[PDB]
Amino acid sequence: PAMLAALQSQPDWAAAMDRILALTTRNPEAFRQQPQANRFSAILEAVVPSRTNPTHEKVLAIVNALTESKAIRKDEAGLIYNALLERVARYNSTNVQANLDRLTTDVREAVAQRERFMHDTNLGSQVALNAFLSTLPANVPRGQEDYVSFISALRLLVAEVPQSEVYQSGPDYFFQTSRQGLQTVNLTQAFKNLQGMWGVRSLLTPNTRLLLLLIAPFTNSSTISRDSYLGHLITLYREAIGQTQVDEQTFQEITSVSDTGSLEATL
Amino acid sequence: PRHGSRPFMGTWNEIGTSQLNGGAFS
Amino acid sequence: VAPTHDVTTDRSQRLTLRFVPVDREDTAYSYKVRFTLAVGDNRVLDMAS
Repeated sequence: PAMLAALQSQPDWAAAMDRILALTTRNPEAFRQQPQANRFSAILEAVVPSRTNPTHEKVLAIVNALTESKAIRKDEAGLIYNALLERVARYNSTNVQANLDRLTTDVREAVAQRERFMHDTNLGSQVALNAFLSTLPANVPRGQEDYVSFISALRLLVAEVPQSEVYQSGPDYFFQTSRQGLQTVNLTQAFKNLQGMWGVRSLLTPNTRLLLLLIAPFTNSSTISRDSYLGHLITLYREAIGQTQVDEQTFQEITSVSDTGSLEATL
Repeated sequence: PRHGSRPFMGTWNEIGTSQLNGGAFS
Repeated sequence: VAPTHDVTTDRSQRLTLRFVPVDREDTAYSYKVRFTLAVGDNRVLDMAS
C-alpha cells in the first residue's frame, strides 16, 4: 500500500551519479553518448540535488491504504484525497508533515494484525463462537459430557478452515457458514436440539444433521463410544465422507475414460 | 522492376529522449 | 533533442561546390565535357547530389 503509492507516483540520486559518473555495469558508455544538452541537464542534478515536496506522495500512501481495508470506497478516493491534502496543506508543519510519515510507515507495517485477522479468522469466527459458546446452556448437560468434545471440535473447525467460516449473529440465533458462498448455512442456535441426545444409545432435523456432516471430518475418537446416535452418526458421516471421496475420484476416472451413467452405479 | 534495397535491422532514435520530425512544432 | 557534436562539423566545409569544366572537346552530333570531381577529404559525397 506504499509501493503502490511509489508505483503511482515519483517516476533517485545514487542511480543518477552512478550513471553520469559511468559506474554502472551493463552499459557504462550510456550517459556519455547522449546529446550535450541532456549531459548538462543531468550533471547539475548530482552536483546540487533539487529539493522535493513529498506530502502528496505519502498522502497518496494513506488513501491507498484506507481504500484497501475498506473505509473510503474505491470511487471516493478523489474527494478523500483532496480533503486530506487540503487539511494537511493547512495545518501543515514539521508537526503534521511528520505525523504523516509515521502513519504511512506504520500502516504498511502494522498490517500483521490484519493478516492475523484472516489467518485465524479471529474477527468473526472465534470471537463470535467464543461468544456463542458463552450463550450456550451451562457446560453441564444432564445426559453426557461428550458435549465438550463436540463443542471443541466446533472451535477447531472454525479455527482450521479460514476460508470464510463466518459466524454471524443474524439476530437471536448465531448461524455457522461453511463458506462465503454460504450454501451450507446451518443454524447454531438450533442445535439446542442436540441438548437432547447428548447422551443416549429421527428427532434430528437435518439442520442438526447439517452441523454433524459439517464437523464430522474433524472428529476422530472424540465424540465417542456408542454414545448413541451422536456417536455413531458422527462415525457414519465420516465413513460417508470417505466413501464420497472414493466415489468422487471414481466418477472423475469413469468420465475421463469416456449421460447419467456413472451417477447411477455410484449413488 | 526490382527493389530489394538494404538497411533494416529496425531504427534508432535512441531514448533517454525521443524521436525526430517534431511531432508538432513548425 | 538533436544529436550533437558527432554529426555535423565546425570545420569550414561547403554545401554547393562548382566544378567548372576541365576540358570540353566537341563534334557535330555530340558533346564531351570532362570535369575533375574533387570530393575533398573526410567529406562524403553521394552521387545523387
